[PDB]
Amino acid sequence: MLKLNLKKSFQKDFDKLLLNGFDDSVLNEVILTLRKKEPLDPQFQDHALKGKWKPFRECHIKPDVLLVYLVKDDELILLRLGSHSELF
Repeated sequence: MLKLNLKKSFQKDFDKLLLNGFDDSVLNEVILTLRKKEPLDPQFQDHALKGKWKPFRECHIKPDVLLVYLVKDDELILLRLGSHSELF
């Protein structure tokens, strides 16, 4: 499968967000699909965001999750993680 990466944002938005009042019980579901091998589906409204987040890609793996990442040459990179109530 494609390559995966992590940024300073995702690093603090993954484990540092869990203890920051984030439901770690829901992560086990999203982190289970990305940390296993199952790639994101096109039905997750995955595409370029609007505004200042133009040079990025969003994808709500769950109805309460919004993981941001970038598409590189035969390589993927994780940007950050948020929620419908967080990112908003």
